[PDB]
Amino acid sequence: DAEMAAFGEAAPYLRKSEKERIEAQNKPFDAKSSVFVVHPKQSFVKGTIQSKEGGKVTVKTEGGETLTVKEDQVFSMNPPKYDKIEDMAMMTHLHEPAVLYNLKERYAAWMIYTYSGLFCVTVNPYKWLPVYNPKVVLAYRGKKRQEAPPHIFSISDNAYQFMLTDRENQSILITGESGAGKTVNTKRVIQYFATIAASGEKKKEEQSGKMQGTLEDQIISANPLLEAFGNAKTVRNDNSSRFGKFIRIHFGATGKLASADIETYLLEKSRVTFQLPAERSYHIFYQIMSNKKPELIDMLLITTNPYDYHYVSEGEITVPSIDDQEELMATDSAIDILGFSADEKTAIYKLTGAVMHYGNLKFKQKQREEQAEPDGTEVADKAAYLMGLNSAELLKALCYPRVGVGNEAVTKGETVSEVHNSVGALAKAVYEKMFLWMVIRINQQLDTKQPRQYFIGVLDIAGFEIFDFNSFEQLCINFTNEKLQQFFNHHMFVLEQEEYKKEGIEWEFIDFGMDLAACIELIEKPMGIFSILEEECMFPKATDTSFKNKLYDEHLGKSNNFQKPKPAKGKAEAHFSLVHYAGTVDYNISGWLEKNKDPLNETVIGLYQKSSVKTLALLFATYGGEAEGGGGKKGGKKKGSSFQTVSALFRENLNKLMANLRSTHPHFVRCIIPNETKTPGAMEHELVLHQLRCNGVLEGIRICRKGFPSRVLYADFKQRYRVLNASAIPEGQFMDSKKASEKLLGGGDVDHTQYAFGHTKVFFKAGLLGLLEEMRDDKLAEIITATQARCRGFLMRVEYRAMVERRESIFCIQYNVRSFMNVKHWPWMKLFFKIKPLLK
Repeated sequence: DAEMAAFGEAAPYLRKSEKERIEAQNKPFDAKSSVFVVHPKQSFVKGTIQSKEGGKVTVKTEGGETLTVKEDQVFSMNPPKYDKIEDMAMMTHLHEPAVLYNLKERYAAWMIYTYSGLFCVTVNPYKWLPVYNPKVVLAYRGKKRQEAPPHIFSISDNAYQFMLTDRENQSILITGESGAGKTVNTKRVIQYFATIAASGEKKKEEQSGKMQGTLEDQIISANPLLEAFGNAKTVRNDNSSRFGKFIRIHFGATGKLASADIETYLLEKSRVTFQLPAERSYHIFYQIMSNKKPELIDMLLITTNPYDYHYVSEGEITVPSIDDQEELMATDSAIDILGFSADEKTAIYKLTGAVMHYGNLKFKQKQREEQAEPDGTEVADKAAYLMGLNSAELLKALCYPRVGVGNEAVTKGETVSEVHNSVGALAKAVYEKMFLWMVIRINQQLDTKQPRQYFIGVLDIAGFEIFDFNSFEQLCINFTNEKLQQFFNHHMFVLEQEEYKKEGIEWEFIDFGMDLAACIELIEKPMGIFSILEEECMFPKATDTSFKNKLYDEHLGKSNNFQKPKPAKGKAEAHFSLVHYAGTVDYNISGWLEKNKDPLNETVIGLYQKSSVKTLALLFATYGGEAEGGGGKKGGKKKGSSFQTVSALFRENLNKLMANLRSTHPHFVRCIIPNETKTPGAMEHELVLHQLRCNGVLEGIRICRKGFPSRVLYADFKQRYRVLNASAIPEGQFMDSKKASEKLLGGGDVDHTQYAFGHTKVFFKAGLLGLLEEMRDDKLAEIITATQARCRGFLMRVEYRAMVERRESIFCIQYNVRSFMNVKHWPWMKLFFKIKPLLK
């Protein structure tokens, strides 16, 4: 309360009033009866234990329901002291339910940031909050996470701190499902950096501030370009990230901004050509056809009605929450700031329209032949011109692909179906490349000469998602995540072990990563999936089926993580399941071989390679330089620098990454999505539960509980408990951030067993907190019983003062009555009586 001011307005969403707290922690609780329990419809609901069937349990509900469930379908419930705990990992009850429940409660209260160990859980508000508030930004500035409530800037600042304090590079790993809202965070983190450590001095003035011509802006401006090209309306989000990314913010020596570095991973090439019914393609398209810059429409030779471009109107065209017109400029302007040449800025556009046109390219069967022949030179003409090509040459290459089988170049004829498909392949190919280029070009501007001493990497990618249908793309992502996870499990193992070393506890344990090495080797190692995948790609006459068998003959029965599918449930077909940390994933191998080969009509590429549109020409260069290497039929593309695998890079890139991640001090952020239905203050259970498993959150709790569940960070320990032996615990905490907590525990009639210290934190049992209380319980009997007595004593002590006072007033009353009883019958007195009145 006193503290909170900085936020003030945000406060309510960060922390609760000091009595709201108090009114919550200090309330009646019946441990032995209060519990969490399994539940057929709702995941886990709370209840009170009624009876006990010797190994069955009957419980009441909170809604009113009675169920008799197993002994282990029943889970304890944390004392009220742990209501809306900033760090669930401090709880003395490391369960599945308690975690779900904590998140949930502090959300219904509008607190989106709750920590779960090292993580920084984040829940989609689905509404607006004063959190990103320009006041907060400062507030979180220079504060350990124990000096402030759960928030992302905490993570983000600490990184910075740590950056300069330890002289190590840092990282932030943001991860969640499609609708979790990571971009948003990522972006928000980024602003944070830019703000708190900028100072271009000259660039700071209110004169076209943030326009092209400064980075802090470039840095920023970056996003809105990428977003136009790599973002789209998903059925979950309205601006979903259809690719992954890694930015390196290169801080200087002083500590002020110096450089940036983007890298893109796994772009959703398919959107370019397809789209689900409730979705839509990349924005750009819709941006452009919006008509805010009419020249563009005529320049590209298109219309404003998307239904003229099959490729981009298979799903939806308009989204209410998006103003395509505004963005177009945003985009536009960003390009400029980004330093692109008008020409390039022209290529981009012109090139983005060609692609639309391609999808309009039509063909027909030559008569009496099964060959494809152009169905007109209306569109080709446009595509051709827009790309700096020749209509004819183009349609030929497309129709009569001139190949090179043997030591020559053999002209091959294609079918209608073959063309339509090849076209689509280029459309996608071109878009991609371009996108890649843009990134590079961005990076290029984001390159300064100033020295760099450290960087802070911000990684944004998807998390392990399980679908009834898992294809190639899923493997690639899952694999990424299963790696990332191990990356953590280790950091934690390293980390943990420091405490027990700092404190002096005697705990031995094996790396937690190790548990996952099994799965990883199976994928990335030599006779593993990828290899078998990338070898077969060399066999001119291999089949998905072929590949499949090779997969089995070699891994089946011999490998544990390897399994043959469970074809039924919500799944669509059979091929192979894997046993990832998050669970079993059923993978379908169909298209892999192809997808992995990235087959492109080289004749056409030829044309690109010699376009009048330099940029287009450029994008293709690297294909043109490896052809030397795969001159004759069969063989190896790599000889000339051409990719041999769809997967060959992914790995290379994923390695270059995980390596960059190592020379880093990992900082974790887990983004969460409350309800599919888009409702603030709500949460489907099992939906959040899922995420938690695949997040790493539930695995961090596990590793924590091995053991000594709740683990308190030292400052977080000082503040909250100094008050217990106030003098001696405060001194300890202040005198040595760690040594303090040590010193503190000096007092209390508590089990000096139940805990254990170490380099970054204390370890504590539960049934520990349970132990604590008990001691406490006895200590009040003392306190009370004694306080009762005095009272009791004192109580009667006042009775004597009254008894005594009364002493005479009674007598007076006593005797006085007696008189009368005697008198009232006496003549003389009756006389006086009748007579007493006549007097005066």
